[PDB]
Amino acid sequence: MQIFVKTLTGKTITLEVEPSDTIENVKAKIQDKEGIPPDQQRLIFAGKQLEDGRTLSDYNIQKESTLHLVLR
Repeated sequence: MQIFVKTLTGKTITLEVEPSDTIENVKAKIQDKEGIPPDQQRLIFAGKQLEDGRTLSDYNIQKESTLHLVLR
């Protein structure tokens, strides 16, 4: 049910979610941690690109795998 996210800051952040983890759902959860618009933010899972708020359970998300985002 948990989900792991890695930041270039090395700060470990944990979200309370279900495996459906819908990005509109996860993003909004992240909006609270830090301001990030879902319609503007996209994530990646095991090389797979997560969408605008598609469901993660459908993505067969695991025990809270770590998703990492990079732009450099």
